[PDB]
Amino acid sequence: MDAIKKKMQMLKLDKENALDRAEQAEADK
Amino acid sequence: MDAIKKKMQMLKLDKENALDRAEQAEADK
Amino acid sequence: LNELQALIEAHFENRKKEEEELVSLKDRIERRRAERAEQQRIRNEREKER
Repeated sequence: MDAIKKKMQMLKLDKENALDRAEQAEADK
Repeated sequence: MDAIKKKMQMLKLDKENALDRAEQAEADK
Repeated sequence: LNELQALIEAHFENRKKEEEELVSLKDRIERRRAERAEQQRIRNEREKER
C-alpha cells in the first residue's frame, strides 16, 4: 500500500502546513 | 479499507481543523 | 504523485486480471490432469477386468 504511504505523506504535509499555520496563527497573538 | 478511508480523512481533518484554527486564530491574531 | 495513482491501479489491475486468470486457467488444466488420474484408474480397472 505504497499508494497511501505516498498519499499519507501528501496529507501529512497538507496538515502539517495547516498545523504550522494553526500554531503560528495562535503564536502570533 | 475502513482504516485507510477513515484515517486518511483524519489526516485530512488534521488539515481541515488545523486550517480552521489557523484561519480563525489568524483572523483574531 | 501520478505515480501513486499509476501504482495503486497497476498493482491491482494488472495482478487481479493476470493472476485470477491463471487461477482459473490452471484450475482447468488441473481438472484435466485429475481426469487423467481417473482415466488411469479406469485403465487399471479395465486391465484387471480383461
